[PDB]
Amino acid sequence: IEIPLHQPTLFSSFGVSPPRGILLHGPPGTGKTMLLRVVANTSNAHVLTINGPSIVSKYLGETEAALRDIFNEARKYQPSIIFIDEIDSIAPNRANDDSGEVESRVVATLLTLMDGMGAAGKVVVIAATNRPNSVDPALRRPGRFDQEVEIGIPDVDARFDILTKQFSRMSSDRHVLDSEAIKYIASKTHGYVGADLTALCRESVMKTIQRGLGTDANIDKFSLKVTLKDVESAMVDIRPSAMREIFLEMPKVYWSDIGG
Amino acid sequence: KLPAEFITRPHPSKDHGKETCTAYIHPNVLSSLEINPGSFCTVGKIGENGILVIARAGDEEVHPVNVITLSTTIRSVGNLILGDRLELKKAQVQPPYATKVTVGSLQGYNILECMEEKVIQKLLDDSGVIMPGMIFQNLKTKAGDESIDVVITDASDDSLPDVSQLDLNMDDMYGGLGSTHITFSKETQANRKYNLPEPLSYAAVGGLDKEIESLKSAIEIPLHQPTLFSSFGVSPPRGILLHGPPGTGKTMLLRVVANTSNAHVLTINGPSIVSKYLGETEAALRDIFNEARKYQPSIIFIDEIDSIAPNRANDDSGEVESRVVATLLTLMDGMGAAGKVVVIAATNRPNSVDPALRRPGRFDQEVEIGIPDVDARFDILTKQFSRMSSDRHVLDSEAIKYIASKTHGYVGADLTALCRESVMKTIQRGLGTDANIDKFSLKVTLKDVESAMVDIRPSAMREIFLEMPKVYWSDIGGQEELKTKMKEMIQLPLEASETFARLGISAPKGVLLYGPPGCSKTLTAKALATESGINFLAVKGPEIFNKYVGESERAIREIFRKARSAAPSIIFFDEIDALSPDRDGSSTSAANHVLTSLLNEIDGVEELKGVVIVAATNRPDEIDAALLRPGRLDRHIYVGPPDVNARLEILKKCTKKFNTEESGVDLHELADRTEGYSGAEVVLLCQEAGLAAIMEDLDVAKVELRHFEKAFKGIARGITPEMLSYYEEFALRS
Amino acid sequence: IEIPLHQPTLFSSFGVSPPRGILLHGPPGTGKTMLLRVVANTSNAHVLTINGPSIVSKYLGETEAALRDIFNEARKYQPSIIFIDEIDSIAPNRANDDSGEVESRVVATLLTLMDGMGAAGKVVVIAATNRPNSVDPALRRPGRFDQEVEIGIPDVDARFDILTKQFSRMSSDRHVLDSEAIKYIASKTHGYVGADLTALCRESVMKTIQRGLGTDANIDKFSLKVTLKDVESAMVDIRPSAMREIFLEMPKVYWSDIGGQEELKTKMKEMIQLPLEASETFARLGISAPKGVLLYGPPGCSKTLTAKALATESGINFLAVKGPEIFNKYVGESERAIREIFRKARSAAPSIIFFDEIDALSPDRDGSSTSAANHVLTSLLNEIDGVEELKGVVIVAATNRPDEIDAALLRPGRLDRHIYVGPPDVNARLEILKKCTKKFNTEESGVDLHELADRTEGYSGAEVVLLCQEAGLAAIMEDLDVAKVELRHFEKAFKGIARGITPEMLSYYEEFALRS
Ligand SMILES: Nc1ncnc2c1ncn2[C@@H]1O[C@H](COP(=O)(O)OP(=O)(O)O)[C@@H](O)[C@H]1O
Ligand SMILES: Nc1ncnc2c1ncn2[C@@H]1O[C@H](COP(=O)(O)OP(=O)(O)O)[C@@H](O)[C@H]1O
Repeated sequence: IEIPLHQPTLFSSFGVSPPRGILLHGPPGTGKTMLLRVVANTSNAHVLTINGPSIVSKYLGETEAALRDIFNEARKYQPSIIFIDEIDSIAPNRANDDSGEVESRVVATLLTLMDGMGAAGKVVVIAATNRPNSVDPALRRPGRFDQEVEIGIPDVDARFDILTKQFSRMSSDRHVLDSEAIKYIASKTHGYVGADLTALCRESVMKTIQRGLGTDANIDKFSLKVTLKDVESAMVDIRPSAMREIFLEMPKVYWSDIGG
Repeated sequence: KLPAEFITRPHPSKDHGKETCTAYIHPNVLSSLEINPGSFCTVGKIGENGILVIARAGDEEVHPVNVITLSTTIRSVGNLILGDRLELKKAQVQPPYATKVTVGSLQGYNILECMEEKVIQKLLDDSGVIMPGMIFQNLKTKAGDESIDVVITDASDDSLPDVSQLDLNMDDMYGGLGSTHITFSKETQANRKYNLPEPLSYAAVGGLDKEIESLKSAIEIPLHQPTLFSSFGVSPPRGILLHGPPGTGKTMLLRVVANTSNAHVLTINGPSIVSKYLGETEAALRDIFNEARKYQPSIIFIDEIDSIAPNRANDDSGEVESRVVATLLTLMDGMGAAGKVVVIAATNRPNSVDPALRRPGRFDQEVEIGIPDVDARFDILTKQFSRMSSDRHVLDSEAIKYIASKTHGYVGADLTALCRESVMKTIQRGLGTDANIDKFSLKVTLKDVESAMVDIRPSAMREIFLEMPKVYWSDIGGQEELKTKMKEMIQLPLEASETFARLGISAPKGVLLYGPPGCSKTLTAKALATESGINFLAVKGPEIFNKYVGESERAIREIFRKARSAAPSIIFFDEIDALSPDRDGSSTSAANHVLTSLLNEIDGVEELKGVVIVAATNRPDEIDAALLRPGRLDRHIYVGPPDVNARLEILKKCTKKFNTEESGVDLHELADRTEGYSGAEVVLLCQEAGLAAIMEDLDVAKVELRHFEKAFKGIARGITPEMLSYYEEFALRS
Repeated sequence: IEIPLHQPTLFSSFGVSPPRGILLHGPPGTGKTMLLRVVANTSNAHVLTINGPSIVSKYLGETEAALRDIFNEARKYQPSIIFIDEIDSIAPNRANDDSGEVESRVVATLLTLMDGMGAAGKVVVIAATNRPNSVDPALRRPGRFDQEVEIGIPDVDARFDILTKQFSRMSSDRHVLDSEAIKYIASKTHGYVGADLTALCRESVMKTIQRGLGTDANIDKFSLKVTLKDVESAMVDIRPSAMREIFLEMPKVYWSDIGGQEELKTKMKEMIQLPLEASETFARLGISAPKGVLLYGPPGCSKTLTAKALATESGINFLAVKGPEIFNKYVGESERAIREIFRKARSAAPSIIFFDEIDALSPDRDGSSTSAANHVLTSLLNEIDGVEELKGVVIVAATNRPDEIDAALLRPGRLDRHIYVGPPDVNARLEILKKCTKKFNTEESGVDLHELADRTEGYSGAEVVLLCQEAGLAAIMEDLDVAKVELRHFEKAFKGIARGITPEMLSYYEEFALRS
């Protein structure tokens, strides 16, 4: 996001032209829009976002006119950011189904608009999809969308870091928990996704609320705070759903445990 | 009236006139814009703010409202091809003045001095002058004829509004028949900081020549010399199909041929013409046809015609379907008698195209655009790098050839993407390492290119035909008998087709290779593709197999027609003992259908004298006796295990990295002990010995004999006399 | 087309009324549009043509009103002719596809309008379709379109005629082509449609233009004109479209080419001479014709090119249909193809239908086969002699393995004749070797063509041809072109090649012949 925008003259000196596409893909809980929000909040450049189905209209030319208008508006302001969410639904695979209406017409017009806005400029288009297979292979071409980044499920290290950052928001004043308990929870959490970790946090907060209520008749929440037991209850009653995975991060084991 | 968009038109009568600010607009349009004609006008071309502010004049009511004339100079500067829609808007405020003004003298060595004779007066005598970009004809200046064009990019004028597309300037002269502090300075090309559109030229396209001259002829014959063809009375063709794998630059070729052609060009946006009521599309297409025919020279482009005109039997969705196909074929068939009109259709796959379109009456001309070869990729790389210039990269010819040799499965778009992400990698390696150092010194190297190819992840690996890597006879270790025989059966066809025709012998066009699966079969196939240098199509056994019934039939038909239409060549099968065995393996009906189709292709009511069919098998008796019929696949080569000489040569080649003198190996005792092994076995033994040597004390300059002998203990022979006797008895019975 | 228009009263006097619908069908590019255009040009009476899909509109009543107005205009002017283009698209099959909207409703209104538009009048309706099968059966009923015109792919004579006519339009000034070149082109172009020939001529002119521009540097195009050099590359790069067809005709091959046994030749000559000049004798006697001859023998020769020899000698159109090519992935497509070929054979005068192989479709019990093969075999059995008996056509079957034909097909009354057609004898092999060595010089080589045949007894005719081919290759690989092939090369090739035929299969064939 920084190379093609912050220094457009340096890249245009080569004349190879900068890429005009960033692809975010992976399973849910990968912080796709979160990344979109982060860059938009951080970068002072103008940002444009689409609502998805709201742009979709029954008329044949209304979508084309809206896309042209938003692209011309982005080109008018030199610092511009383009947001394209649920691109897979917006641009379904041509071979998978010939649904019609919102179909290859909009794909062709959008690729034409993002292929020739100018010589160098500074324009970036970010597309987020749930699955790259369902994405139209015309979209998944090196001519238009050569640059992609892969986002996967967090590992033991990454999952532990996410849990620690989430807890660090409530802070010690809210709860008391050592790093050993956090590491144990991260090791226990294997098939969960990024959103699943926040689901566990909310379920633990719930379980704490009802336990405190039914135990001490609406006592102050600060005394009970957050402990382990409600966390394990949340893991038991959370019904994990992202267990299926192409690759499995089996818990590690050292040579000390090895008998051979 | 209320005209929203206008179509460009070349300025006629040449001469001088005004030549920069003609703008022969209808007086009604002049009054509708609420601006006096004696002022600036603007042309849009669907966007591109600034809108190309150019002064305006009036016509003689002959010029219709739809078309507008704005001179070939501005047409080229704005890269305005014919048929595009131009928007009219109000004029912009007058720019202050011009500062430097500098000529470039393109496609020339400059330093003309005497030949100049005050070109400044001729250049600046014209009104308008959109400072950064003009081109002019050489005209008639003194003696020495020839032609030159100038580049007027260089300037040092600053304009507050950046909305203007090309920030035009004003003029102030002092002379008859002195600028601002001279104008002649250097022969620089178009400046990059202006970000002006680049006019496509044929020098950018590489590796596509052999059919580009045919395309040039097929476009030039009707549009430029139609009287000669009309005198014959066979009527001029109107349609040419371009097809091939994606990423071959079909659209770029169409754009460059449109830019080079000075006649009217018409293009469509693709499927967006599709609308409701089933009448708007018909009205639009008939309007496009009427516009193309109204002006005597015209060219029509059709893009992704497969989506517009899918196969009728394939799908029956409705709406825009075979009805529009019928109306367009009727329009094209009887649009004119002689005329000068050509329609070009671009499709990703010809099979999906409606067979009605693929008819001699409409699209009798077919152009094959395949993946670039080694030579084409070499030229494509040299071409981008030559344009790239050595000021931004340091890589010699051998590095380019080495990269091109490594790149096999890529396509034209893949190379450009690889270069772009190589630039990305170079920028990253500069910034993140040297903390924002000057990028001029580091520039482009080989390591970043190699890493870029490692991380490119190409998506064009699956191909119907594969260009298997070449290898010269020096690296080949084998028996002289098989090499001489193969040289004989490749020398007979190419330089003895006429002898066969005179004598009636023709060619067997069938050679069967059977042997041990250790080595020599594919190695002999390689020598044959490098040595002769003739077209080679590597076809593997399991890869033609498809789960869908009939897809393999289409694949084999396509490869056979490609071989037939791609000059004399050789067809090699890596493993033929997979499709052949059906009675023993109880194969499905698909295998039997494939066998029957290939038999009918090789020796059914047809003869393929140009191409030679060769096959390699591991188990020869499993091939059905129908294939082993006289007249087809008659040649048989034992090509068994390599002899002592071939194994010795292979060992010497593999040991070249190590030092034999320090180790003391005589390169003869090792070969004497290594008799029952194969070439692949010898290579594996050498690799294991090298691994054992390098795991002792890290890097070693030689491999020891003890390591080789330990590898000899640690490996199995892998060959059994029973299968050798099986091969021998198959040879005897044949 | 002349009997309803010029003389309507003569036909109406009978009271049966003249037909109004003429159907033109055939492969694409045959020239149905040419017939439409030429009848439009040569006729001085009013005609009406349709725009096809243009009449089709969103409104259901708009098409009906347009058709009614067209018919009213046609009937108002007493001499009228109706032209229909692509009737299949306008009138698809109800059974195949229920598209809806603009569909067989228009078929019903069209048939209603055209059944009682007039009593005598002078009106004829010409409809051209690409494929007759897709046309709905309502239009394909003798009530409206009983008269049909079949326009198949041009044969060698028709191709020669069109090339002679095609060249005349270009004229001798534009191209120097003689009769021999035209005949050679017609012989080479076997499976080509009429459109393909004109396209080949046009791109031959194109190749001439490129050659002239490349070589002569923009010389006058009339000097180079048209020769056979560009025509060769024309056949090379024409990219034909009529390769897949069931009307493949082998090139004519005379008796001198085939060296075989006189007994088999006499037998097949008698078999072909019985029907053509003894149909009346069969009718008087009631014997009729066996209409079935079985060709079983070793996978050598004399059982496949004998069909070509028969076609050349008799001068009768033959149906050279390969075995495996009738098999199709789609279920029932083979039945459609075989029924179409039977209809064409019946419609194309008394002819002879030859099968390249039958040992693949026939086996259903000995080897595992799909139900489609059994259905096709049952259909063939019902067609050959089941309830329906065909007189003019004669069916001959050639097989490479005899036991694969089931007893249901091998039933008395059909395919009764059996021919051993074994390996060629001494005289046949000697004649084949003499023909093969005709190009070479036997006197210089010193061979008498008799000892070679004496040594070459266990081989076949095709085996002998391959032996001569490889012997010539061995003769020429030494010093390029040679004027003769030596005996040493002959004997070296004799070591190099093997017959590949075992006595066990000959004994099996003899055993099968004994039981028949
Ligand atoms: N020096 C080498 N380096 C890398 N690959 C090689 C080398 N020599 C041969 N090969 C590969 O090994 C293969 C040998 O095939 P081969 O075993 O002869 O086929 P078959 O099993 O049918 O006999 C060839 O396809 C070739 O690509
Ligand atoms: N003397 C000859 N010269 C050239 N070709 C021949 C000669 N004799 C036979 N042939 C060819 O050999 C083929 C023999 O076919 P055959 O192998 O009997 O069919 P199948 O494989 O069904 O048994 C014929 O198609 C014929 O064209």
